[PDB]
Amino acid sequence: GVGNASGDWHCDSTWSEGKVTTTSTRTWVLPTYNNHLYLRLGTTSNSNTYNGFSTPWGYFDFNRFHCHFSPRDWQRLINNNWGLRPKAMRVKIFNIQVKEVTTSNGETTVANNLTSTVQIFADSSYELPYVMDAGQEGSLPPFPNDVFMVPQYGYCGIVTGENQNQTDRNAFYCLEYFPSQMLRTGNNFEMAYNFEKVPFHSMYAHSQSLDRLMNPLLDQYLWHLQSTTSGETLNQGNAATTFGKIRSGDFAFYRKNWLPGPCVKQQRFSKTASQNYKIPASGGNALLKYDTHYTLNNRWSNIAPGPPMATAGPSDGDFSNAQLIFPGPSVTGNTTTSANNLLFTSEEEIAATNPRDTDMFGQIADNNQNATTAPITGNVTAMGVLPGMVWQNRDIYYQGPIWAKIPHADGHFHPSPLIGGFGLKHPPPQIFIKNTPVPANPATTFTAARVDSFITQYSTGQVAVQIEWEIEKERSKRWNPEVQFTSNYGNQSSMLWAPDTTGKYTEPRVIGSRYLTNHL
Amino acid sequence: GVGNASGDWHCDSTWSEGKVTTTSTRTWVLPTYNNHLYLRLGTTSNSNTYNGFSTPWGYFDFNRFHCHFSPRDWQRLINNNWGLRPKAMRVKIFNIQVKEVTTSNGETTVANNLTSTVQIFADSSYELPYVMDAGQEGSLPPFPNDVFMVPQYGYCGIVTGENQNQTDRNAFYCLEYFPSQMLRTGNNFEMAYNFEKVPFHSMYAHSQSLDRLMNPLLDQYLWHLQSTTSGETLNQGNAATTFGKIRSGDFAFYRKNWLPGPCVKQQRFSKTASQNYKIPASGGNALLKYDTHYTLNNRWSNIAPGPPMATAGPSDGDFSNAQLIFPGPSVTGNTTTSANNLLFTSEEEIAATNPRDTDMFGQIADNNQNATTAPITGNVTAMGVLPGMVWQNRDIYYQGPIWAKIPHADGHFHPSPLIGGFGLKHPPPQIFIKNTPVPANPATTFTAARVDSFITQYSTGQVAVQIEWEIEKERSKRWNPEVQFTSNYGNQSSMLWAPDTTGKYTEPRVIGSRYLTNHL
Amino acid sequence: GVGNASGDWHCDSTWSEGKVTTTSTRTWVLPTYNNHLYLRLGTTSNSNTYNGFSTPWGYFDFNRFHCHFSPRDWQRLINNNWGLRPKAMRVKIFNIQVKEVTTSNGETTVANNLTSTVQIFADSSYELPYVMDAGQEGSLPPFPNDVFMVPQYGYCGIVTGENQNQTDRNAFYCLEYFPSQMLRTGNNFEMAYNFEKVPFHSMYAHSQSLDRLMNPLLDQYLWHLQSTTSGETLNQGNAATTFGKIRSGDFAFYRKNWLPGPCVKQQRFSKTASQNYKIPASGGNALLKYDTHYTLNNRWSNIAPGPPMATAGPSDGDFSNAQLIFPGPSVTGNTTTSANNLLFTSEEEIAATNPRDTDMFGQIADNNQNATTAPITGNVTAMGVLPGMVWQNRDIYYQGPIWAKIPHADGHFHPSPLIGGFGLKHPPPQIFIKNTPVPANPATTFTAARVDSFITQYSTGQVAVQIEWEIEKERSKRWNPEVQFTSNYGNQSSMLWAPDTTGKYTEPRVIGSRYLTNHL
Ligand SMILES: Nc1ncnc2c1ncn2[C@H]1C[C@H](O)[C@@H](COP(=O)(O)O)O1
Ligand SMILES: Nc1ncnc2c1ncn2[C@H]1C[C@H](O)[C@@H](COP(=O)(O)O)O1
Ligand SMILES: Nc1ncnc2c1ncn2[C@H]1C[C@H](O)[C@@H](COP(=O)(O)O)O1
Repeated sequence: GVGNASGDWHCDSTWSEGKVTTTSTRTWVLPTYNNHLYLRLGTTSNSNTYNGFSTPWGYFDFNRFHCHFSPRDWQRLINNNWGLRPKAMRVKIFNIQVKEVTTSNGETTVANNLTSTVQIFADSSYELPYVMDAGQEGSLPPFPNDVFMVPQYGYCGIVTGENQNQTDRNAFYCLEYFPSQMLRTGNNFEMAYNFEKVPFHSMYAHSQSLDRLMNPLLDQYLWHLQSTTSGETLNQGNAATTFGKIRSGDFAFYRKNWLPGPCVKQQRFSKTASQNYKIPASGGNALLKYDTHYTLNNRWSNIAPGPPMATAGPSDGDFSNAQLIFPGPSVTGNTTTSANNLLFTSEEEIAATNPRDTDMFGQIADNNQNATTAPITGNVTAMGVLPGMVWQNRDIYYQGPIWAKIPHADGHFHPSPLIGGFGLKHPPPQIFIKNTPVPANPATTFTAARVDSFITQYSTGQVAVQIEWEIEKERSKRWNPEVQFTSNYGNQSSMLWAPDTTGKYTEPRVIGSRYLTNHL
Repeated sequence: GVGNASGDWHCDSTWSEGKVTTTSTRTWVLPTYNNHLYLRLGTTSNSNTYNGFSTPWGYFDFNRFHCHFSPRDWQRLINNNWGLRPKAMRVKIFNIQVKEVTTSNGETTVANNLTSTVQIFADSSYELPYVMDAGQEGSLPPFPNDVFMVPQYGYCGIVTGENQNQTDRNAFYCLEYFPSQMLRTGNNFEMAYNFEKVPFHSMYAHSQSLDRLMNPLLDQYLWHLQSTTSGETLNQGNAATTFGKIRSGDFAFYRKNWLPGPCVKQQRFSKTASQNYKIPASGGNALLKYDTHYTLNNRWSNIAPGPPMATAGPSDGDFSNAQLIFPGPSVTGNTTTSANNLLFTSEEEIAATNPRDTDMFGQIADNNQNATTAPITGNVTAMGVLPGMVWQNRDIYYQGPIWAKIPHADGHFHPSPLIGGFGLKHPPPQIFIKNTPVPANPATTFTAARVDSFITQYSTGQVAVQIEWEIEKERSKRWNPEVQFTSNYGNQSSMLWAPDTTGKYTEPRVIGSRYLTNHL
Repeated sequence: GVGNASGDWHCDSTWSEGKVTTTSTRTWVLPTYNNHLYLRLGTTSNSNTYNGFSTPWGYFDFNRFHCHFSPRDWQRLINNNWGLRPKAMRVKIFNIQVKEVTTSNGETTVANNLTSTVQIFADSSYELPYVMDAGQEGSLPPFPNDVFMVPQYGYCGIVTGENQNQTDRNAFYCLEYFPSQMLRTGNNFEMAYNFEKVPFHSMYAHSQSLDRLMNPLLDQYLWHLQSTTSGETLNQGNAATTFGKIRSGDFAFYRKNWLPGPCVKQQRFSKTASQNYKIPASGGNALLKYDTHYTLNNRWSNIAPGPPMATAGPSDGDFSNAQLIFPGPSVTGNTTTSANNLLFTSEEEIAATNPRDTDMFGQIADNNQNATTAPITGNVTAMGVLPGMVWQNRDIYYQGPIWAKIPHADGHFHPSPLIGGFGLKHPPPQIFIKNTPVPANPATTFTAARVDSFITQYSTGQVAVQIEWEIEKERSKRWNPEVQFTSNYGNQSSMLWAPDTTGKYTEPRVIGSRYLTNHL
């Protein structure tokens, strides 16, 4: 009925010995996009050209972690458990209120239209292109008491060449072609979903460095050739070759059982403006050209933080493109001069297992040495996976995405979003929503032309998302106290992680999940 | 209730090994026609005069194919099955929203009137004159997200003579005389119907030409007279008559078992303006007079695309009145100079079985030859059906009508709408709808005169139509790959068969159903 | 509920071998009469004075035939059956919509007031004075798609003398003193009733003339005196009286078994202005005085079409007050000069059984003849019923009333409304309706005076009436084809019995029910 609420606002976290369940609700506003029509989209810009469509529909996105975890909760989670992975989810939209706007002259009036319908469907079948997954605004806001605007749905189409235009292959997906539920106030929508078994994300830092796992005290039983000649001078000395049983201490020489990492090199820049070479953002030598990129169908796509690699700590004066950058509290606009106002994610913790972003993978003999010809070593920058390699994935972040859909392709290797998160073949479905059109008074004599005059409307209501996370406690045997993340903030005039006098809420730092320790 | 939606918007196609089921929904607007009154109609113009009535009611029409098939679906259908025929249908109207308009000065305001009634009835009994069937706008729009205006219902009355006026025979049908359902928001209407067994429409092209079905290798065992005299000169030669056993190769002479087609000749025009003789559109020699027409009760009615016949291909520079013409994307107004902006349907495929539109049926001896008198052949233009004739019907088109009602008459022959489609004795019933009147404030003292002051209202809601089609797969034994319809469009700036940047949607080409092949 | 319709609009006729059932619906508007108060009424004009009251209530009246029969139906009925008589009825009012009017300056605004009540009761008990019965507007309109205004209820009180004033006897009936149902939107009202057995109305014309029913071939066996004297001259001749056996041919002399009619003479006027004597409408010799009237309690009441009698055919140049006059299509105002614009009912058919309106009943010997004194015949103008009389009742008319209530009196004779129709002791009850009052904002301090400030309101909804008629087929043995009523209208520019270009609907002719024939 019109008079009855169709759902209660509950946001909660319930913790278990084995599983924690998060639940949060938010209020949303839904405009009328593109005055009700699908629009072709395309621009051709050389290293950017793209093509696609913009839709009258909007969608709900809960892909950021902070959507379901209050800071404290995130804390609880990461200081206590080694791994976590999502198990099941369920969503419900309710208290739909459709508003109609009179828009008188000078003043715009708004009043409820009780008999109006907003339509929601979610598609399981994954027939619509998935977009919820990468790098984008629209997720519910972290702070509960913040109303948000449902994002408009638009999708990309395959672009052939450096020039944007469409081939027969390009396709059009029309949301109205799908069956969807129609609601009015007093109507509600609900759906459930079960995640697929997925590797627990590792929420620990290695307490051992891969290269040396051996017993410091003993020495291998293998021998290596130590020197072709005597002395410490490169090209002089007595001819004889000498072999020696690998002894305790010459660890760098120990034959090991594993190779540390897959790797792609990244350019490095210094946070101090002064240190960098001059590089423009446009023109023949715009930065893009010098930053590690992957050429695809004639178009440079700059590699996103790439195959997981070690990166300078957050405080460090140098930073690489490999690390993710978050706004930070103080920044006002879209652009800023000093990087002291930004937040940098860093994977120092990964260093124990795999190569550094700005440094190389290693160096290989790139030549066959000989008495008359000197040995030459080649610098290796790109290294595909090799038998016996072991690496760590990029960590997840409080404000980082949670899942991402694994491309529907013949081949994929070690799916783990590179931006961080769990790779799913069938990820939480995008739930679409749109305000049904309505018509302005219409002409008395019939005209075939499609109607174009519509009443102005917008809707609002609350959505509630609940996720059941499966986690695993630590159970370590380490004796010395671990590192844990605790605020440690100095005396503050207006406390952190809280709304302020203005009433504004902003997240102070970016937070990872690897504080606990574990050995290899 | 007011608060609950009364139906969900589902548009879908579900495909089966034997039957495909289409389902689509749309939103509609219903004005108030003729300020609530039935109006007599008639004009007397000489080759057009007509008489009838216009009604306050409106009706739903789903007679165009594209109403139920998305382009892709239509594709799927035609590249795979030989025949198709509709089996059953069901419709439902819901989410009725009645609006009332304040119409203040300068600004017109619109607000919901919750307690208002719109009335729908559909008549099975076919007591009202059927009109849904021919050549007319009003069908639901092809693209789902397009709102449409319900068509106003008006019907024609029998006109006697070249002058319009009415005889006692003329009749008046008043929609209020039928019982109909009354709805308010929260009320819905639904109905079902079952098509009658009907010949599967042929969705194939003949891979054999009727005239020669015989075995190329052998020769008949019959003899024909080949020549009355010797030489190759028409009136000279040796007297003797010669007979010869019909041999392989003289196929044109083979006695056959069947005659190719029923036929009516059509004038032909050239797409190149220059080629045609000059012909006005008005006056004593307006085109109408020269285009093949059938005289009925003193009135020329120009024959619609006539008895199925072969027609020039679409690209051809010449076109006949026999072919159907569709607007085409680019055309702006009601009229255009160059036919390059139009779309032409063509029945080249039919050529294998029956005569060409612009050419004749054949030529008959129109005389008894004799040694002193030469033989004369008559050109045959009109040919009624003869025993042993076999012909193909006009193809259906993606945007062509689907069914048409078979006239209630003593005699009909080979009912197949000539415009294309399935001929039904009892076709899907016309569903009528109208907004119930309401009254402006009315005078305090009683007056017999019928009330004439009404509140201004219009309504809107969605209708959903579902049709269950019975189809039959091909099962051919042809070895070489068939022709199939695939887009083949060149690189396009704004892809075809899709909305564009303006947001406009228009169909690129007219599409038939005969791409698959089959032998006679 | 507010959102649900409370009844469907069905108008229908279903025909049976023995009984036809009519059903029709209409939409109505109900004002607020007399600003909510009963008002005394009286004027004293000499031959008109009257006294009574006007009520805030309104009533539904379905007393005209055309309310339930579409022309065609009426046709079907009368060309096929000899008699008809109503059997049962049932009514229902629904979709009540109460409107409230804002009445701003210059512009009057109207909006729904959902919580408002309109009250309906029908009284069986016949405690309220019946008025539905005679000669009055307010019946539902014939054409279905015509909205009508509910009539205001007012009743007459007994007037003593030529002067209007009231005696103790005069009574006041207050509708609020009766229990009535209260409705709001979503509420509906319904009631049923059963007619009482009543003589089938005769829908036939006599094919025999009363005066001669005897066998033309034979001659009575009685003798009458033919002549007192010889010759053909009135006062001369031979004395002897002569008697003669009544022979075949001297039919006027045959002693018969029955007397033809009850009768009252009527003045006759000629449709041609020229023929009449000059007579004013006012003053000492206003027409009224010369037109046959019945003096009651000192007041002339002009006799309504009187005791059934024969009347000139409709086309005839002379017409009498005995015939009923209907407006006719073309007439614009309340008054007209030429009677060619009117419609006249006529009872030529009755002539076979009873006397003519303008002519006399017969002539009686008004004296005792004697040899010295001549015989004198008296002209008889008024003739009460005599043993052995047989007469026909006035016919019913398509637009004539159906029933009328038989006065509650000690004595009534051969009840048959004189205006035509069925006489019932307990006729279909008057159904009363009124919009409940509502109050304008009222003063903060209490005042005993009855409230007088009310919000302005009016209501509307549909009423549906169903009547079950019992009819009896003809079953005649007449050989020659009967007369039947068929349109026979000439070619018309705008067909008859139908709405026109203006959209106006008007009935062309008045139609009776006696087309079929039957013998005495
Ligand atoms: N996040 C995520 N989603 C899906 N699949 C993943 C993910 N991370 C690793 N993998 C895959 C990569 C290999 O297919 C497999 C190896 O199992 P392992 O047990 O890791 O040796 O696990
Ligand atoms: N579209 C359509 N509707 C109704 N009747 C049709 C149609 N097409 C052909 N026919 C009729 C014409 C003949 O009555 C009959 C011959 O059956 P046949 O099997 O074709 O030899 O089929
Ligand atoms: N219309 C109507 N209503 C009520 N009573 C009527 C009517 N017409 C005639 N009568 C009465 C008059 C006598 O009381 C009775 C004679 O029955 P009969 O069978 O006619 O000889 O029928």
